[PDB]
Amino acid sequence: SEQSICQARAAVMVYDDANKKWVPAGGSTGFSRVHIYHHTGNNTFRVVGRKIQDHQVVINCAIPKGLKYNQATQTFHQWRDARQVYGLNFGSKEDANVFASAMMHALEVL
Ligand SMILES: CC(=O)N[C@@H](Cc1ccccc1Cl)C(=O)N1CC[C@@H]2C=C[C@H]3CC[C@@H](C(=O)N4CC[C@@H]5C=C[C@H]6CC[C@@H](C(=O)O)N6C(=O)[C@H]54)N3C(=O)[C@H]21
Repeated sequence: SEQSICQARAAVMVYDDANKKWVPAGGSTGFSRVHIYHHTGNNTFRVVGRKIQDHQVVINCAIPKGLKYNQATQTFHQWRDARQVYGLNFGSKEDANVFASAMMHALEVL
């Protein structure tokens, strides 16, 4: 019942609080295809990203109502979760814009 509403090419990262540095999500360096999925049954949204080369899922995160999405630069956006900060380092400004527009839309309708 999940349907993709966008896809963007980005390096998915998480902030390692213990070592005070960004690290590749899933320990897997390289680019992912990152979607927002809309579950129409319960009007929920999630971020799901899979490595482009090997298809491993490296991020699967809820988008709750009120999520604060920080566009730090034209190609790096980030948001908080209880466990860690997530980051998307986009391949292009246009990838970043298409993803942010889909995120904005999800946040407006939640
Ligand atoms: C008030 C508050 O806690 N605010 C949070 C942000 C926030 C605000 C509102 C809602 C949600 C969130 Cl999430 C916060 O300040 N956080 C999130 C944790 C992040 C960590 C470190 C420092 C290092 C300085 C900055 C940083 O990360 N920045 C600069 C752009 C820069 C661009 C790309 C990424 C790519 C990986 C790394 C690099 O290239 O080496 N890198 C970067 O180096 C990237 N920052 C942050 O950004 C920090």
